[PDB]
Formats: sequence, structure tokens, C-alpha cells
Amino acid sequence: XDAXGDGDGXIP
Amino acid sequence: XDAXGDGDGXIP
Amino acid sequence: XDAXGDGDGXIP
Amino acid sequence: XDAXGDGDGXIP
Ligand SMILES: CCC/C(C)=C/COP(=O)(O)O
Ligand SMILES: CCC/C(C)=C/COP(=O)(O)O
Ligand SMILES: [Ca+2]
Ligand SMILES: [Ca+2]
Ligand SMILES: [Ca+2]
Ligand SMILES: [Ca+2]
Ligand SMILES: [Ca+2]
Ligand SMILES: [Ca+2]
Ligand SMILES: [Ca+2]
Ligand SMILES: [Ca+2]
Ligand SMILES: [Cl-]
Ligand SMILES: [Cl-]
Repeated sequence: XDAXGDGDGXIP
Repeated sequence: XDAXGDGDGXIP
Repeated sequence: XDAXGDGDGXIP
Repeated sequence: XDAXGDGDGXIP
């Protein structure tokens, strides 16, 4: 896997 | 953003 | 076997 | 990724 600090999907 | 052919999240 | 939802080969 | 000694897909 994840990126973005928002878990899976959302911001990469 | 997306990757994997399954849209957002899931497989990168 | 297959994996990945794309049949044989490709994504495991 | 591959397995089987036959490259991508085929035998895992
Ligand atoms: C592929 C290299 C970077 C990476 C793991 C993106 C996946 O991020 P997510 O959409 O937040 O799950
Ligand atoms: C997933 C762990 C084993 C693995 C990488 C299977 C993929 O093998 P292939 O279908 O020969 O490409
Ligand atoms: Ca992810
Ligand atoms: Ca994310
Ligand atoms: Ca995405
Ligand atoms: Ca995806
Ligand atoms: Ca297979
Ligand atoms: Ca596959
Ligand atoms: Ca493979
Ligand atoms: Ca193989
Ligand atoms: Cl997609
Ligand atoms: Cl499949």
C-alpha cells in the first residue's frame, strides 16, 4: 503493498 | 493511478 | 492451477 | 515469478 497512509487504494 | 487491471487497490 | 484472475501465467 | 522450468504459465 500500500501507499499514502490511507491503506489499500486511494492515494497510491 | 491504478495497477493490476482490477482498478483501485487490490493488486498494485 | 492459476492465480491473479487473469488465467494462466501473467500475474501468479 | 515462474515455476516448472517451462516459463510463465504451463506447469506452476
Ligand atoms: C507498486 C509500488 C507502490 C505501491 C505498493 C502502490 C500501491 O498503493 P495503494 O494503491 O495505496 O494500495
Ligand atoms: C506464486 C508462487 C509460485 C509461482 C511464482 C507460480 C507461478 O508459476 P507460473 O504459472 O509457471 O508462472
Ligand atoms: Ca495495496
Ligand atoms: Ca493508499
Ligand atoms: Ca489507485
Ligand atoms: Ca489494482
Ligand atoms: Ca497456471
Ligand atoms: Ca495468472
Ligand atoms: Ca509467471
Ligand atoms: Ca511454468
Ligand atoms: Cl484497472
Ligand atoms: Cl483466472
